[PDB]
Amino acid sequence: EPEPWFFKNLSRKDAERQLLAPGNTHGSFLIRESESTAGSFSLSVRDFDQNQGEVVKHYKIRNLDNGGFYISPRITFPGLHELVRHYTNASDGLCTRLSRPCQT
Amino acid sequence: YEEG
Repeated sequence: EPEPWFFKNLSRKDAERQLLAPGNTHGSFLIRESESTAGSFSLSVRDFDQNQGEVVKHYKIRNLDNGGFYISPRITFPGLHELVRHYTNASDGLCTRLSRPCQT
Repeated sequence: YEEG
């Protein structure tokens, strides 16, 4: 029963592909297993830029030894639910606030 | 990757 935003095995390119597809918009996001760092996760989010138009940005979600997650060292969370709630409430460094999970 |  994965959360609506959790796409365990989706590649970075397929995340981009789906996030940029109809049904999604600015703020649309998903969390998937990182293709760069084994055992960690990546956050993919759609954003609208002045010149780029529609774009997707990726953030590495780093793991804290013995439990915990952070995108920026300055603020950590005990779990992904807390992290998603935090960035849903404030962009706090990110390119935009997390709005709705990727629609498929 | 982008940095937050």
